[PDB]
Amino acid sequence: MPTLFDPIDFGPIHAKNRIVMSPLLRGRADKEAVPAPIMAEYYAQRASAGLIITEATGISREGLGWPFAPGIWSDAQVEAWKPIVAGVHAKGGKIVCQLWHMGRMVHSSVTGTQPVSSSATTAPGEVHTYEGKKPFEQARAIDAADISRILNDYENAARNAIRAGFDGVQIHAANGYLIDEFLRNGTNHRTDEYGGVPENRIRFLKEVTERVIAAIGADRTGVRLSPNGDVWGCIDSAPETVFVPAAKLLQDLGVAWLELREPGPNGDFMKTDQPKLSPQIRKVFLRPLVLNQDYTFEAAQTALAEGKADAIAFGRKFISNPDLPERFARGIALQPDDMKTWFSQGPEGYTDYPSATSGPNN
Ligand SMILES: Cc1cc2nc3c(=O)[nH]c(=O)nc-3n(C[C@H](O)[C@H](O)[C@H](O)COP(=O)(O)O)c2cc1C
Repeated sequence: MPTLFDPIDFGPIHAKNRIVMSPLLRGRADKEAVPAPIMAEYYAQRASAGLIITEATGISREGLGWPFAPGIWSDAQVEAWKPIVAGVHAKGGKIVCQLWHMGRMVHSSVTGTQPVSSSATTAPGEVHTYEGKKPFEQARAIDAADISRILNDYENAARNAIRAGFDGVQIHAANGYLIDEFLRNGTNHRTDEYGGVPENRIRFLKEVTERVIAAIGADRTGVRLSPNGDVWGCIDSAPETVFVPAAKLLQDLGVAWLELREPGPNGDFMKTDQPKLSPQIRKVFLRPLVLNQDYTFEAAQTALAEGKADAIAFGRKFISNPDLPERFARGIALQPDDMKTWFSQGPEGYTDYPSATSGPNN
C-alpha cells in the first residue's frame, strides 16, 4: 500500500513516483501537425512527474481533425518530437505518447476526408476547423479494408513514437473517439463482426491493441478507457458487460498498465450519472491501474491508501502547476488554470505558469 511519492514500474518504465500527468491536448503544433519547439519547454517544466502521458497525438491525417494538434505518422513529426522527449529525459522524467484516432469527432476540411466511425452517425453539436466551428458531418462506417489501413497507421505511429525516444505509448480507447465509438452501443450500430455482443464491440480495441503490442512490445503498451461517462454523445447502456471484459482482455493481452478516466455525479467538463467501474475493473486488470478525474491530493492519497489504485493521473492541476509533485510534498497551495489558454496559441497560459516565488516577486 504505497503513497503518491513511492516509485512504481510501468513495465520497464521506472517512475520515481505515482503522480502521473494525464494527457492534455494544447494545440501548440503547426498546421502540418508538427510539434513546435515551445512544446519541448512545456513538457520539460513538468518532468518531475513520475510519468507524463502526452496530449493526444494523431496516428494519421485521417484520424487528426483537431486544429494545431500534433501528429506522429511522418518523419518530420518524428524529428520534432525528438528534442521534446530528450528534454524530459534530461531531467530524469518518463514520458509516453498517446496515440489518437478521433473517429467521427473530425471535420473533412481538416482531414481531407469524411469523418469515419463504427457506424454512419453524426456527433451532436459543433466541430473545430481552421475556419471556426461548423456542424458535424455524418460519418462513414468503416469497412474491413479501412480497419486494416487504420491498423497499419496505429503500428506506424507506435513505431514512430519509439523512434522519437518515447518510453512507451498509451492507446486512446476513450472519450468517444474512434475506438470508444466501437466499444459503446449508443454509437456502434454495426451488424457485422464488430457490432452486437460485447465481445464483438471489443474486437476493434483487441485488434488495435494487438498491433501496438506486436509493434513496440506489450511491456511498453498502456491503454486509456472511459467506461462510465457520456463523452461527446458516446454512451453504453450497460457498461459492465463491455468494459469489464475489455479490461480482462487487456490483462490477457499483457498491456503493461491501464488508466481509467471516471467522471462522477458532480463535475465541470463532462460529468455523468453512470457509476465508476474501477472496483469491478480492478478485479480483472492486476497490473498498474491508473485512476483519473476529480482527484484532490487528499482523495489521491486515499485511493492508494485503500488499495483502490496504484497511481493517480492529474490533468487540470498539471496545466497550472508544473511542480505539482513538489506542492503535494511541500503542502503548497495549487495554481488555478485558465481555460482561455487551454487551446490557444503561444506560451501564454502554457509555459508561463510559475513553479515557485520566482516570478514578479523575487
Ligand atoms: C488523449 C487526451 C487528451 C486530452 N486533452 C485534454 C485537454 O486538452 N484539456 C482537458 O481539460 N482535458 C483533456 N483530456 C482529459 C484529461 O486528460 C483528464 O482525463 C480529465 O481532464 C480529468 O480531469 P482533471 O484534469 O480534473 O484530472 C484529455 C484526455 C485524453 C485522453
